[PDB]
Amino acid sequence: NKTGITYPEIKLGETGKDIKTTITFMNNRTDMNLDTYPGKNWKSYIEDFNKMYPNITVKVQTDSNYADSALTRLQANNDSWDIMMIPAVDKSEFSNYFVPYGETSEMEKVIKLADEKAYDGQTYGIANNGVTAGIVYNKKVFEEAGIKELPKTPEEFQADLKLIKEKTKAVPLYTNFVEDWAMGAWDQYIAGNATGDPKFMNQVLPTTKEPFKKDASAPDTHPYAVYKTLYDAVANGYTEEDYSTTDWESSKGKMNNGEIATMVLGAWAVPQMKQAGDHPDDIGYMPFPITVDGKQYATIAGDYSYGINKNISKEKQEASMIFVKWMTEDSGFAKNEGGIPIKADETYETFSDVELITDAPAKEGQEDLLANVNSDSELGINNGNGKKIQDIVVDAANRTRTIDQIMDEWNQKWAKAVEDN
Ligand SMILES: OC[C@H]1O[C@@H](O[C@H]2[C@H](O)[C@H](O)[C@H](O[C@H]3[C@H](O)[C@H](O)[C@H](O)O[C@@H]3CO)O[C@@H]2CO)[C@@H](O)[C@@H](O)[C@@H]1O
Ligand SMILES: [Zn+2]
Ligand SMILES: [Zn+2]
Ligand SMILES: [Zn+2]
Ligand SMILES: [Zn+2]
Ligand SMILES: [Zn+2]
Ligand SMILES: [Zn+2]
Ligand SMILES: [Zn+2]
Ligand SMILES: [Zn+2]
Ligand SMILES: [Zn+2]
Repeated sequence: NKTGITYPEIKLGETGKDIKTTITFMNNRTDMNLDTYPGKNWKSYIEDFNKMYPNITVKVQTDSNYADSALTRLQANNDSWDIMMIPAVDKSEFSNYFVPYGETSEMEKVIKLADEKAYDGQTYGIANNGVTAGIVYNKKVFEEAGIKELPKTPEEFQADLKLIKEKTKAVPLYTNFVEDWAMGAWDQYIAGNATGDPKFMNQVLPTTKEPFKKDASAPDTHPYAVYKTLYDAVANGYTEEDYSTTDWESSKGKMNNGEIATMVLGAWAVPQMKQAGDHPDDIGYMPFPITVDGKQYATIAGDYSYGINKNISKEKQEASMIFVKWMTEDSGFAKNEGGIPIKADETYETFSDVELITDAPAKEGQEDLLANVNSDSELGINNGNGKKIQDIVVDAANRTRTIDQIMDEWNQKWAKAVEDN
């Protein structure tokens, strides 16, 4: 764990000014690890970081398959890395792997989302950026299609997709099927966004046996409504022609240039689309098309969080925590990359009527319930089991199963796991 120098105590520019080492920072931003990156690349951020700390050297390592490779590395339990973006590992294991930045109580004072990546009152991960759950869209394609107001319900959304399919040349909704994480992203919409309830994720979901079934009183809400949105898009012919060959890098330029109308991704994705071509002002961001009793909701959550390897020397832990502190407070990464800065001190107009909510903690003694039901059901809700979402695309496309049948398969597995825990 930490060496007696806590994240709130770091005097930026003062502390650790005497250290001379190299630290290794693993992250998912392969694009930023190139000199071609359209915006501010890693070299630049570290160029600026060294203006203030010339003798802390930072080796940036990036992997396209980040979730699996970071987890494998994490499980190897060595000192081959100093910082990584934290992969899909249960919070109860953070103590095994990561250095605590400090008591959550105190991190709250200095950072947003202090209890997102935390256990037993200590905060082990700091979000690199706060991201809102919405949809990236091409405004020009929408006009071309004669869409006037943005869709707020699943039926409105499919009607708009159909307009795009019939009156434009753009793929209405591009799944990015081959990217496991892009499919896993649909789970970022099923709790706050689909229910308006900040307690859904950590309380209602893991105490509900069959949460994926159609909500009978409000059938256009709740997780079913999200997953059906994907199913219907694929099955009605509103997605790419060949899901098996989607290409994520290509799709940026394609949406910039009007060849794609929508992609269901978090707000981090907007500037990446904007810089992919000459048509940045054509990219917008809209709320996900669910309305709950007259209001729309969008969950704010962390993008990848920084984690510090607990196996490294006291000296390397410190320089790591300093580079985090700097990235957080002085780099300006989070804006530049299209989200909410995490240092604790007005977004798209399309969201001005959206209630922004964040998941609340479980009740006392139930903090580990979701992770345990998730593990036993093997559904991996909001982990990066993109696999079950890939399953939706495949079966909607080959028409072998209805969404009701898919959701019932998940419920049976979830319901066993709920009773078991
Ligand atoms: O579900 C985990 C985590 O996902 C975050 O979003 C990530 C993606 O999961 C993915 O790693 C994505 O990587 C891109 C990168 O943005 C760039 O496009 C590069 O060219 O290609 C890689 C993929 O190879 O980056 C985003 C943003 O970090 C985000 O949704 C979190 O809230 C979530 O917990
Ligand atoms: Zn994999
Ligand atoms: Zn895959
Ligand atoms: Zn109901
Ligand atoms: Zn009401
Ligand atoms: Zn168990
Ligand atoms: Zn199947
Ligand atoms: Zn199955
Ligand atoms: Zn029971
Ligand atoms: Zn029980």
